[PDB]
Amino acid sequence: GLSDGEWQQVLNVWGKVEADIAGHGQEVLIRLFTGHPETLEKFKKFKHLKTEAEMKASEKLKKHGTVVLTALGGILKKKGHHEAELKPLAQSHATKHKIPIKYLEFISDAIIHVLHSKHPGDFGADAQGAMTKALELFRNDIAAKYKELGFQG
Repeated sequence: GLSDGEWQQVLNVWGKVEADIAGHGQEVLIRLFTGHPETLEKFKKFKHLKTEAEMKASEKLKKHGTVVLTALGGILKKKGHHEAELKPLAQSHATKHKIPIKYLEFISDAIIHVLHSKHPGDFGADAQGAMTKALELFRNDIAAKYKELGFQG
């Protein structure tokens, strides 16, 4: 799994995120939607937003960015023992939203991009590799539950 020093670097940069969760949530979703527009079709509340400018202006989008990063934060803080927190997210994303594992990779990359852009001093090479393995672990564990849930992500 991750070493203790790898989780520390994950939680250090997550502290930066938590100092402005709304701004981070908003930039992550914009990067996702602009880089991979097919992801935006999953969002009945948003899919009409056609441009970055419209997305920045969207209060609903910003609130959803908060929801998404808040959940991922709870998961990352559980380090290697996140089964409990992961369970309900796999559930809704396998039944209600149907989010393919590929879309979770896209948002993992969007998070790494935003973290590198906004916090380079807390997101150097080692920290970026640690967050990479942490998001891989998140995806692999979701994918395992998807299969139980009967969703081929």
